Amino acid sequence: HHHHHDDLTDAELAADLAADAGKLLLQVRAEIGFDQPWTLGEAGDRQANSLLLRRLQAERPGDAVLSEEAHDDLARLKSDRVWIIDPLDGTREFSTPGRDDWAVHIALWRRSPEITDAAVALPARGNVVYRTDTVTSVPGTLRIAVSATRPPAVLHRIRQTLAIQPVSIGSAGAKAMAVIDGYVDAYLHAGGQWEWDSAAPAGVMLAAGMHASRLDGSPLRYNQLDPYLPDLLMCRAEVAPILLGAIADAWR
Ligand SMILES: Nc1ncnc2c1ncn2[C@@H]1O[C@H](COP(=O)(O)O)[C@@H](O)[C@H]1O
Ligand SMILES: [Mg+2]
Ligand SMILES: [Mg+2]
Ligand SMILES: [Mg+2]
Repeated sequence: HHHHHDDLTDAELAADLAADAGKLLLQVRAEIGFDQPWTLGEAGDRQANSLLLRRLQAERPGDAVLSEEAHDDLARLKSDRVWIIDPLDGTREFSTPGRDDWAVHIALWRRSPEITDAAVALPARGNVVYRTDTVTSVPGTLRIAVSATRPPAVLHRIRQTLAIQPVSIGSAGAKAMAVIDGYVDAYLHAGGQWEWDSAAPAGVMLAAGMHASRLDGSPLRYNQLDPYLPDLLMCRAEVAPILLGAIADAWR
């Protein structure tokens, strides 16, 4: 009794869901294997989604769910609590032998509005789970994580004035966690993305006392009618002014 103020907290549930989906994805990878990457990716997406939706209905039956892998009935627009999930982020990388740059994203949005609780699993990295309740708090040259598939064109403009080495990595979750780890200084994206790509990484980023915003510096906004959310900057706080400034100056 009195577990907090099964019965998990929202953050504990986010972490457990991310880990559980992580393990299932690892099982799918081992069972289906890499002969047909399309088949492997589809199975991972579908099975992880099924697990997550089943558990969210069982354990949070009153909460809305927005998932990449399910139809969106928009009931969430009237809810005060919405899980925003990417059952497998970096499906491409998951489907490729030896790649560890893929993730599970589990975010809870609560009306106010904020991502209040979140977890990001990197299942191939020992199924590590970064979570909002346990994550902790000028360089002459910047390492910036960018998509290994569709890197943002805006990076080329800012590189005229800032010394930057782009670090190509798959998955939004993997790139955001690379910022937390200190493997890169920043993660920059533009050109398109969805709420579930950034919601859990943003929640973790902000809980770590780091910076997460749109490229124009405005807050990342979630549970919108159109869950397209095309650009982001996630980085150490001190680096934010430098990069947001360069982005802004690119429009001069
Ligand atoms: N230009 C884009 N438009 C829509 N979604 C994207 C775009 N670039 C990346 N994403 C998505 O963002 C996530 C991370 O992609 P990446 O960083 O390319 O591995 C994946 O779910 C991608 O499908
Ligand atoms: Mg996708
Ligand atoms: Mg996905
Ligand atoms: Mg994704």
